[PDB]
Amino acid sequence: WELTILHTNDVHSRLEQTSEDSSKCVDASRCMGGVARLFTKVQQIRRAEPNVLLLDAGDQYQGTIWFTVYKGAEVAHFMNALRYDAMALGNHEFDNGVEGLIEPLLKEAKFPILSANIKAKGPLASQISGLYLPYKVLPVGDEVVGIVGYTSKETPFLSNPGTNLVFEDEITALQPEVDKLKTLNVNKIIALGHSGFEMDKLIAQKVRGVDVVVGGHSNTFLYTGNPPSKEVPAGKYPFIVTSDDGRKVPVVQAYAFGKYLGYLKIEFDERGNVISSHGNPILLDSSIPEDPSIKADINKWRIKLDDYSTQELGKTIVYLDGSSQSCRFRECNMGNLICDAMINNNLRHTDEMFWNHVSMCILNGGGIRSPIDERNDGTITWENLAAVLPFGGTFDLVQLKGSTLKKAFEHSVHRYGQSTGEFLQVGGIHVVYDLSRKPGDRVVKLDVLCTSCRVPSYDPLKMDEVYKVILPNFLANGGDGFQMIKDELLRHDSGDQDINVVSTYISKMKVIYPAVEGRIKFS
Amino acid sequence: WELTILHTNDVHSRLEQTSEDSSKCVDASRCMGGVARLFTKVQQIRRAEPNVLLLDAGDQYQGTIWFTVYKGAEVAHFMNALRYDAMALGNHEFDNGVEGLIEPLLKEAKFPILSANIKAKGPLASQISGLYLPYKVLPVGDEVVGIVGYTSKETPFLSNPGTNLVFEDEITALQPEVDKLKTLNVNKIIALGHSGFEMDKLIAQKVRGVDVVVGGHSNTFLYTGNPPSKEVPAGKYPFIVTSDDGRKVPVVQAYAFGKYLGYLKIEFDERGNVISSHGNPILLDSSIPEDPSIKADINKWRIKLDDYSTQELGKTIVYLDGSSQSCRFRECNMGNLICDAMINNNLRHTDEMFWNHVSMCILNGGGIRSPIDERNDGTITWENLAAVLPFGGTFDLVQLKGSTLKKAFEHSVHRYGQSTGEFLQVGGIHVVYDLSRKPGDRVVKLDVLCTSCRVPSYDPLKMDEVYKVILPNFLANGGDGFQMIKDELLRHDSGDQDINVVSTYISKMKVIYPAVEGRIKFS
Ligand SMILES: CCCCSc1nc2c(N)ncnc2n1[C@@H]1O[C@H](COP(=O)(O)O)[C@@H](O)[C@H]1O
Ligand SMILES: CCCCSc1nc2c(N)ncnc2n1[C@@H]1O[C@H](COP(=O)(O)O)[C@@H](O)[C@H]1O
Ligand SMILES: [Ca+2]
Ligand SMILES: [Ca+2]
Ligand SMILES: [Zn+2]
Ligand SMILES: [Zn+2]
Ligand SMILES: [Zn+2]
Ligand SMILES: [Zn+2]
Repeated sequence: WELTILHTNDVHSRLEQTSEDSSKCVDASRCMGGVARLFTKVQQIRRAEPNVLLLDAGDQYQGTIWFTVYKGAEVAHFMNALRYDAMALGNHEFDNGVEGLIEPLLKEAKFPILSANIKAKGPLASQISGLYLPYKVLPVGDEVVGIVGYTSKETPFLSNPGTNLVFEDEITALQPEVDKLKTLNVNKIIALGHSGFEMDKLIAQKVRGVDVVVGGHSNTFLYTGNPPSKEVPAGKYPFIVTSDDGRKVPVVQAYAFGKYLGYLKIEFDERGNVISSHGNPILLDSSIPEDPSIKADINKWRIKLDDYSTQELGKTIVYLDGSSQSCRFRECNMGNLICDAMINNNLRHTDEMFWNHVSMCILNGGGIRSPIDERNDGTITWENLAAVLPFGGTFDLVQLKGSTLKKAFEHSVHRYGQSTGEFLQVGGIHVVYDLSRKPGDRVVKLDVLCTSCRVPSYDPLKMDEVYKVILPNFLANGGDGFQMIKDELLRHDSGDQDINVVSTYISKMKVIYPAVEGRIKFS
Repeated sequence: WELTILHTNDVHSRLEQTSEDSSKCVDASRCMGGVARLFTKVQQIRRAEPNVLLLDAGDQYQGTIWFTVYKGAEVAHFMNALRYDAMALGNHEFDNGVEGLIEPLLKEAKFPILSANIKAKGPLASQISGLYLPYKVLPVGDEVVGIVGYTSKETPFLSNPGTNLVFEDEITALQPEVDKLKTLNVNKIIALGHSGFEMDKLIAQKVRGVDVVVGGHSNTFLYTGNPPSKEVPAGKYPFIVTSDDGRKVPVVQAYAFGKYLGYLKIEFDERGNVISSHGNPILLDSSIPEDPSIKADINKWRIKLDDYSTQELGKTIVYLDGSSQSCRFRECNMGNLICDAMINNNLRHTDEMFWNHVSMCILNGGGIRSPIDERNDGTITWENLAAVLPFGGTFDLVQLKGSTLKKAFEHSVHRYGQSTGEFLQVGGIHVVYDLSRKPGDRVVKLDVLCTSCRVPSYDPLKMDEVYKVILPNFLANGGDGFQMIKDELLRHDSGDQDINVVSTYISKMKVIYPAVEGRIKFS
């Protein structure tokens, strides 16, 4: 019995086709992804193959103005139009709190939404009961397939789920549900979830009875053969795990941003054992036409985005100096504003051990692409912010040793004076440079804002300590020559869209007035 | 023909009786003021004297939780109960914008509200037309008296009137209105207004046809004889100005906070010339009973204040360190929070020459009387803030030369180490002390945030420059040994209530996390 699994993950609000690097589409003949093109390919496959499941492994929420304006209603609408068969909850599905999940998505989706390791308490438990499920048994052809969901246990540190949800260890929560399905004579089991490739491999190894793992979160690209685009595979597709019980369990993921459709064919025997599997993600490039009806619907929904983009978000009473002559040479108030917004976006529910889990931010000055002039009655719109931050990136959370962060600050000024983009703007960090010293030895003081303290204050950076830092995805991936960040980081989770982080902060503050205050000094 | 003028000014929300120093009443047998006691005295005088006008010279708004909760409705209600005959607009009547004046007060008062030098434009001009007036002609006995109002031209820098009101020079606006009254055969003219004693004397000298000036704003105490309490007279009551035309024009004011009722008897001839005048403010002490009916009404209205005082204003995720061991010895995050709130409260509509008119704050650490613990789910209530700031003061705007501010910072540490209250918390100021130097020579660096700049940044304090600084009224009056501030300041305007400044900021921010960030350092 042959099953075709089509799967997406970490689509992150890329409803419209994108450029090759998942930023805004500019040259249509070279654009990729989007839901209209996905529809064409899914429909084609469903014409030809009898036993098809279309699955999403989470993180449809967050990533473009679509999510800012429609807040998940676009996810329900377009996933319903595609006829997804099931979705697992990702961390970003909690970005607008549990109510921002229930109302736009759980109540509107025409497919089951799954997570076995999220447990509710208090009145919420009654309010949400049955709106997401630990698993669903789905009819496929003349057979049935069980799908058991899971969501990163780190979600409370990455999103805004509130204090009435408990995120249990994935393997601990999954095993009893898989065991239950076995007792109900469901012998074909897919684990669909949102914890990252490393956890996916552990689930494949340790959760007895799982036949295939369909994952997400880590934006992992897997491929068998020559890759079709610029993404570099982390492993073959599928990635085969040898389980504790000796079975071969395929693990799949399909990058992010709707650029690829995962495609896995599995051959099962009559007892539900995987005999073999093979496939590859399908690049959704311009050789696949956008479905005209979906495209027309997208264009209709875009009108409200255009309208929103020119509305006042808030006001500034200061010039927002995002000039290169400032931001590539010294502390600039636009950089301070953006870092302050990054930290504010990452205020998460703490225990008593930390005032907040993260206090620190770095931002390459070359990422700041425009000033904003305060003389238009102080108004700031989304369009103004999109001129400052035009790359379509995210502000991500990483863990870095102090030694790595010192190397990054040396890199920031190693060729100072040439208006290069690597000069760092900061938050929660006070740095002093002495440019008369040799490159590599110019950082003479580096103090950081504590997190494990009830009163935030600055102390010297410690070379062995691990620090949480918010920074652009561009830097987390080693852009601007920051190879030490890519190579030495100890954890990396994708964050919110850059423009939206700043827009939310401005709207919360209403009137902003960022100063240059001595975060960066020169001896 | 004899007229008795009863007058109040700068009552500032002191609806309930107060202590001798106008803070919260503690020992009832020694408390003073309040509207119930005022009612008793006004009613008594009106039984005995045939020709009485009860006038208010502005600034009923702002000063206690009464204003925070009732937003001016309490002013209309209790002034109506007293049967005020007229009121001039003060600067604080604009604290909640023009709409916060129109709705609670202008539309509800049963007496004319006056200002001849405020001109409206745009749609506001039609919306407000006739709701305040330049003057009113009032029948008194068998005669008539004209009352012409005025309001500080500095109101745009002191309050929130918006950009559709123009505050004209007082003398320029008053003269044509007084001239008009003369043509209507109104020969007895009172100028009632809110610009300060110095401007009141200029109006008396220069506005031809004004017979008596009843003022406010400067909290000026005038008295003929031995003073009855602790206020020190600035001059006799009335203060006699010799006008340009040779007439003797009495000028009166009655301190602030409802502690005194001004009382002036004027003898007019048949042509409306003042033959003589005499009087004195009446101390509203415990020898005058509180009117039982007004007192019972006050007690009924107080219930909603009690309820409000325990409601959550916002949250903190950090411990708010208002301990003396911190705030009298080093930078403390409670001090930073309070100074940040002070600056935020003083954001006013600027021209293009300044991002804001004021950027700088000082706060004596001895004025910070409690920490606030973040472990009660982060909640902050008014009652918590009242423990931090229990003195009933205001955060005022002053102009100080840099040399004066340097002397103040030397005073801040002149006997450092004894846990004395004069140690300064700051905003918009970065100070470095070297305590090994002699007292008086311990300030080694003092940088301040610019105002006449589009991008706020820090520069050295200049000894000759004049700076605007927000600070407690206690310091503006020379408390804590800061005699240089009292003696050398170049301007002083009373600001908003201390607790309300902080409560408004917390409610705007929703979640606060003030840090210790290097505003104060020691070599
Ligand atoms: C191969 C792709 C590189 C594209 S560059 C670029 N991508 C991004 C991005 N995705 N997120 C943030 N900053 C970026 N920048 C910044 O742009 C500067 C160059 O700009 P310029 O030519 O004006 O000097 C660089 O030094 C960087 O700091
Ligand atoms: C004659 C009236 C003085 C009353 S004192 C006082 N009034 C106020 C006030 N009205 N606004 C602010 N701070 C005040 N303090 C501060 O209180 C400290 C003494 O407190 P302590 O006895 O705990 O050392 C002083 O060093 C001051 O900084
Ligand atoms: Ca099986
Ligand atoms: Ca006259
Ligand atoms: Zn994601
Ligand atoms: Zn994720
Ligand atoms: Zn006043
Ligand atoms: Zn005033």
